[PDB]
Amino acid sequence: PDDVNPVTKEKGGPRGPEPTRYGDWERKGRCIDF
Amino acid sequence: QKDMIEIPLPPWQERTDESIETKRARLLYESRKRGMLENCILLSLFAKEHLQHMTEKQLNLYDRLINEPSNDWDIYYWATEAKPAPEIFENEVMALLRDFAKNKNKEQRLRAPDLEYLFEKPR
Amino acid sequence: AQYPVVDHEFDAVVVGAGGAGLRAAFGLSEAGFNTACVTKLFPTRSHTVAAQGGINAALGNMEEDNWRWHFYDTVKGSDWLGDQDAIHYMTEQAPAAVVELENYGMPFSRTEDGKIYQRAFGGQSLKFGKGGQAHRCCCVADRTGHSLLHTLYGRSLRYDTSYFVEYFALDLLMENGECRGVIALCIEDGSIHRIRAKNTVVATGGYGRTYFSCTSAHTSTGDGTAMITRAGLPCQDLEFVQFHPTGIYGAGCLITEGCRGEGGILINSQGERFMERYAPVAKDLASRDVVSRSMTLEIREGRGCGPEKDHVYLQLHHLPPEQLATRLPGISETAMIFAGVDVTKEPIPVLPTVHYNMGGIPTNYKGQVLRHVNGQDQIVPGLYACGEAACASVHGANRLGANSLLDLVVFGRACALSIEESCRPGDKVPPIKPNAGEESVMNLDKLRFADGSIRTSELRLSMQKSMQNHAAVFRVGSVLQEGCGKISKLYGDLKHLKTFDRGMVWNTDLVETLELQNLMLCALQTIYGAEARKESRGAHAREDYKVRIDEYDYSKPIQGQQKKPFEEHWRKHTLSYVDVGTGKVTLEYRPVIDKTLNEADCATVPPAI
Ligand SMILES: Cc1cc2nc3c(=O)[nH]c(=O)nc-3n(C[C@H](O)[C@H](O)[C@H](O)COP(=O)(O)OP(=O)(O)OC[C@H]3O[C@@H](n4cnc5c(N)ncnc54)[C@H](O)[C@@H]3O)c2cc1C
Ligand SMILES: [Cl-]
Ligand SMILES: [K+]
Repeated sequence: PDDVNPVTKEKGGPRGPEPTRYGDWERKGRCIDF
Repeated sequence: QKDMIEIPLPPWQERTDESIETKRARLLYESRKRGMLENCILLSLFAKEHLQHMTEKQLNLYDRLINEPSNDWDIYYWATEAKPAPEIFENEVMALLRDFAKNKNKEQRLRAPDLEYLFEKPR
Repeated sequence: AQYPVVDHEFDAVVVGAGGAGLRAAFGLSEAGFNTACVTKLFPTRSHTVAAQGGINAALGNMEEDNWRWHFYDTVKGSDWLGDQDAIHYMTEQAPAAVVELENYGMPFSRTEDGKIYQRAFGGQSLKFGKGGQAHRCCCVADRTGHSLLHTLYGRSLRYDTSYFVEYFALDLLMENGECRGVIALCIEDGSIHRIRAKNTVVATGGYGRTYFSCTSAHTSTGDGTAMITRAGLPCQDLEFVQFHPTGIYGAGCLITEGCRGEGGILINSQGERFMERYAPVAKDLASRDVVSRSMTLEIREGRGCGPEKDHVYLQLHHLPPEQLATRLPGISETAMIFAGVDVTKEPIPVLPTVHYNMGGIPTNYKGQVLRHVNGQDQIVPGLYACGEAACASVHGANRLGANSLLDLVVFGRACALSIEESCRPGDKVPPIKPNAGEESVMNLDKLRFADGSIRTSELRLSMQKSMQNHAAVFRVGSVLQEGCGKISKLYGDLKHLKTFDRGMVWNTDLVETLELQNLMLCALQTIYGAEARKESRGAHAREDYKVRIDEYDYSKPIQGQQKKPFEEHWRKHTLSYVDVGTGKVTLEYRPVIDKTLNEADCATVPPAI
């Protein structure tokens, strides 16, 4: 639960909203990769 | 952070073999040359404001703050309020860096400073 | 002054301690080679640490996959400037590479059933583009790059890798066409170290800081690229530079296209939503390079924003703040930290920003550095390159997202394997002449005492602005030619440099001036290569030459076409050279490798349109 995404059950993955939800890879509004 | 627990790196050591001028010069390099632009900008600007004016005690606290953590992102998140710093980093220099990062006067922090501030007087 | 010179002997020396260099150094040391790793940074400060995203491998954990489909995506993304033998090698190795990294201790995120979790990314597809989205992108929490560095650095120490930390490599030690090591500066104390080795691996990263706006750390100064140039060796495809349209002005921090997906719009100095005039349907969600070119036209015609009218605005403040806070958590904070902007009432200043250097030191798929002699490829004995500094070329004219951590580990390992297969630990290390490296020290001394009329800061900014204004996304003959003149003029200005710090203990002034020399060599080759290439391919697109110029017209059946001779098409790699003394740039070309490693295993993908 601590490190398990409640929706996808991914463990140990990115925190907060899905980083690829817009097609790039974002954190805090920053584009990390595309 | 499993890799970081099962694979510990050589520990950071406070240095006692450096003059204050040498320590300031090293921390200048190590502030400007970070692994992502965010800390290159914030730490190069913070260093410009402080290194040449800090006490040796302050320099050693700053040294630990920016050089002990393996991950630049941990420093960036401690400074921008996304994470709380370990107790070892809870001191006046961390307080200065956290307040600085908040940018309460809405300044532009878009570039590392040119080095002339070290050498020429502003005319 | 006098320069204390210290000699060392190793089996192998790796210049760079990012993902590529660490993988090569760890690989060599694990194989028994007495290995040095020279790095101007503590290893986890390498730009690899900035990678919070992922790494592609066709593990097939979320659906049935095939690494050959990853091969296909990468070839297509490269716009058939990619060398298919290297792309074959990289995509076939990626599944094992990622599982090996997990075994080394990288805690890749996991599915509920224990497999490495994978995301769709980079436009990757199943069934050779016919079967929908592939899920290949693997990650470690929000710190894949850091985890890679920490794991490989830590593991390398268990095998006694020798690190030269905060040492600045100045040049290769070449003798009679072979690399015999590197000469480097100890930044802490000013001593000069000649590190002799039978094999040298250059893994020094990119050269983004040639431009005014880039996503790179301020360490990305093309130093290994420049060492290659100073050896009279070619660089390759340096004009192929990948940009994102909306980086914060000056800082280069990329703002996600999600801001525009939520309704953010680009505005010029007249308050106009100008993308409606360039992309009437897609508007602010047009393709990257369309947006970047549109912004540039606005700026060129005098509708740029700010006191220098040199950027545009990303406007979010017409959006409900609840929407920004809920859908784009963190954008307000990021904009405040760097631009001092409150996104609920002020726009973000933005401009097109360099993110990746597809070009670099040409290699084969084994990581061996290539020269081009009598129109033939030929390996340079004792010399290897890998990572973003290299051009293998797995990315060709356009890198796919999450392939740029993959090429580090694949080709870092390939360099080590190639050395392991051709050499043994303890082989005789070739000697060097007693004055070897003298010219590097002479150059260092000239910069240390430079007392001319142009400060490092001034020349650097002029280079960066000139590259931003002439060699960025918007490319057309007259502007490229103007830029070529400007960069050549600035190269001549290196002879007029002014520095201030005359000491040799932690002389950052001197280091950043060496970095500027290196950047300028990279800039020259980038802009002259771009001016010469009269076509559009991947990230290089010209307003006067909008078509990809291949050996056939691949928009039409090939049966009955006459093939264009090599000299009359552009599906070929640019090779660039600089006469360091005069600044003269020379360009040559070498073929793209279309053959794979084994046609039965992985068929060549013919160019398509
Ligand atoms: C902000 C950002 C985010 C990214 N995110 C992703 C992502 O999520 N996924 C992905 O696939 N790709 C990503 N990329 C691309 C990828 O991270 C880089 O291409 C890759 O990390 C480069 O690794 P490298 O080992 O080639 O070089 P670097 O990591 O840049 O390391 C270069 C090394 O060379 C050394 N060096 C340089 N010059 C000298 C010198 N003169 N003397 C001695 N040593 C020297 C440096 O000290 C350093 O150790 C990202 C890139 C950036 C800029
Ligand atoms: Cl459109
Ligand atoms: K490259």
